[PDB]
Amino acid sequence: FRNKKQRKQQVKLRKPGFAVAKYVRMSPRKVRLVVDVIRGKSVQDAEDLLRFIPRSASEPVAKVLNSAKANALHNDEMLEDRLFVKEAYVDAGPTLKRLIPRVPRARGSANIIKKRTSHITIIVAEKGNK
Amino acid sequence: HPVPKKKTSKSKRDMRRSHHALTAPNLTECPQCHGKKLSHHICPNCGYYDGRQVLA
Amino acid sequence: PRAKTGIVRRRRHKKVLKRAKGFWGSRSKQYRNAFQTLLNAATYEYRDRRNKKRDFRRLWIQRINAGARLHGMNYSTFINGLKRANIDLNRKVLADIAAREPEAFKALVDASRNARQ
Amino acid sequence: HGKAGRKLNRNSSARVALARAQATALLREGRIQTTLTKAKELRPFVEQLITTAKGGDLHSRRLVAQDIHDKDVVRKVMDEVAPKYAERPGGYTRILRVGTRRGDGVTMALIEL
RNA sequence: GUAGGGGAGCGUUCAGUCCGCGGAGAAGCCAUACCGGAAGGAGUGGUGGAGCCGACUGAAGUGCGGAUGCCGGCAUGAGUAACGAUAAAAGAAGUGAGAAUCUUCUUCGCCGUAAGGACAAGGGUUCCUGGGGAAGGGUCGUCCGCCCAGGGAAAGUCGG
RNA sequence: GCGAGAGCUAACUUCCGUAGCCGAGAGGGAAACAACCCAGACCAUCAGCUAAGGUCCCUAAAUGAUCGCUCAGUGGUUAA
RNA sequence: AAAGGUGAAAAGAACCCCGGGAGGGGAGUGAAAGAGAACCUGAAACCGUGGACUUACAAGCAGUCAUGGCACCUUAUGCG
Ligand SMILES: [Mg+2]
Ligand SMILES: [Mg+2]
Ligand SMILES: [Mg+2]
Ligand SMILES: [Mg+2]
Ligand SMILES: [Mg+2]
Ligand SMILES: [Mg+2]
Ligand SMILES: [Mg+2]
Ligand SMILES: [Mg+2]
Ligand SMILES: [Mg+2]
Ligand SMILES: [Mg+2]
Ligand SMILES: [Mg+2]
Ligand SMILES: [Mg+2]
Ligand SMILES: [Mg+2]
Repeated sequence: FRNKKQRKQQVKLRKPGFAVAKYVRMSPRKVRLVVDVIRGKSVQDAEDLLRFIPRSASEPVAKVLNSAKANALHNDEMLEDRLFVKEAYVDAGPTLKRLIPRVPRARGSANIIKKRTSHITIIVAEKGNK
Repeated sequence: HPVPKKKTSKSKRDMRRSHHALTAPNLTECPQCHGKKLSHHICPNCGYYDGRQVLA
Repeated sequence: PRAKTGIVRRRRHKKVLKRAKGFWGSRSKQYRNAFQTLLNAATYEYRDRRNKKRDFRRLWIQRINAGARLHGMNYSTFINGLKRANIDLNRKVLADIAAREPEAFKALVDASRNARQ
Repeated sequence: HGKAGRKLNRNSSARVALARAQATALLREGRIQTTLTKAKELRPFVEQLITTAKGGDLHSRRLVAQDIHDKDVVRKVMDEVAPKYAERPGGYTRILRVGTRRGDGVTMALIEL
């Protein structure tokens, strides 16, 4: 152990099976719907479902799923035939603004806003339960 | 006129959203190009539906 | 020189907030509604604190005349005959003597009988 | 309780000029792909039209000449296409569903001769 | 025990002293079942990375739930209502990481005292070429009146 | 509540007297209920006695004892 | 009008992986990348993911008291 910064510098902090889509312009509430079916089953199925799921959010959710498998297979030296989504989840976003509607309490009322809210991330592990 | 009275709570609201749960496609692997296709349509991969159809 | 409100309000608030636990929804989370829940919470605290004693009174009695009746007397009759005997200043919590230890409570009954006729 | 034989999507004049145009094209190309329902509409309208064409008289041909406005298209259906189906009890058109679409999320399909 | 009066005090910024603590880590933030009659105050554990408790005295922009209070942020209404004229569109072909929407062909419907054409005022490179795909475009986007760069505008007689 | 006026010897009325409560009063009773009945809460107690009120079951406490009444659900709506 | 902060120092991330991209995962530099250019801390509202105990005859200012079940034992086996 030693102390705080000792631990800090003897250890570099890995992130196995992890990858994240930041800032995809889309509403996370939507994206959760796509994601919820993926979560828990084998990354193969995940690729299939995602190929065939009619939501447009399905698109960048698949794009990420592979990167996180791709990270798992290369950086973590894992086994793609043991691979499954350990976890996935979506939130956040610096919800977009140009602030072009300068608002004098009137005449445009309230409209717009375009959430950047995506932040899609997925995490892969090996089953090994068998 | 007719506006809502209070905000709705997180609890009752998600209770409303109880039903929006997505149905994931029930898939099947294609007998020909061995990739997963969708029932009563063409396998997007080979193009085969009973013998062969689209050119992909 | 000025003193900004910094970390003073926040502290107090955090304390109030922490007092709120299994509190349902808004109560347990945002300040004002928590605090003002805690006003009525005070009311019920102190008052029920004076109360639970009336409550347990009730319970114990409700047992005592139950056993008495199992033996053929009642709370009125039982404490009447018991206290009619300067013998028993016995009184408090005697319920569990009826509940746990039957033979004893029986003897106290018969005592209450000899102290009658 | 709305009950009838016909489906429309647009108005009364449209569904015509469209069913005419789609008939015209399927006979021109031999297979086209369009939204699934539009194909389901197209099927029996063009099929009956294959049958006006066979039987081969000038009358028949001038009946065809109403819906089919391209003289080349009609000559093809009449001389090439019609006769070719002969011992065919009627009804060559079949319908194959391809799959869903990107922009509008609509499932689409091929109707083929 | 309400206005109201009286008494003791808690906490916060600054200042002077006093004592000190801190890279083996300050304040701040996080949790917490301990202490105190209350305001409150410590114990340790997690964050942090350059400073800071305790004591005495003095000075205050010194204590917020309210004011349809102020700036900000984020909810509810909800994946609702809408997507800005009921002049319909259709197939093939092309390109591309991806096309209902961009390009081409062939048809279709619409204006045609216009919904065509030319000027004035006003706008200010919006024109053309080659790119580009963040935002802007009520969807999309390979596209654009958006973004980048380069080019383009010629007068003795027209208008001054 | 009492003692008067205005009023209709009406008003959860209005205006003076007069005690008490509310106001600024929590606790018990009156099903609920400012004022009414009992009683003015310094703090702790899984101890005891009582007040107004109650002691068939919702609820603690006699389904008490003795002499009547009332058969109407009077009780638990008023009069000539 | 609002609008400040990598790091001591640019050493500001060669190279590799998924992707058109955005974005991230490694490697490396660094005391630290628990500093990565949406670069000091990073509260709260607010949205999620996982877990523990729970909920589909119950009339609810969300609390309060009393007991039982269940789970957990760093101010912490007790008045928890
Ligand atoms: Mg019918
Ligand atoms: Mg019908
Ligand atoms: Mg017409
Ligand atoms: Mg919709
Ligand atoms: Mg609605
Ligand atoms: Mg509706
Ligand atoms: Mg429009
Ligand atoms: Mg049209
Ligand atoms: Mg016309
Ligand atoms: Mg767009
Ligand atoms: Mg009055
Ligand atoms: Mg009453
Ligand atoms: Mg314990």
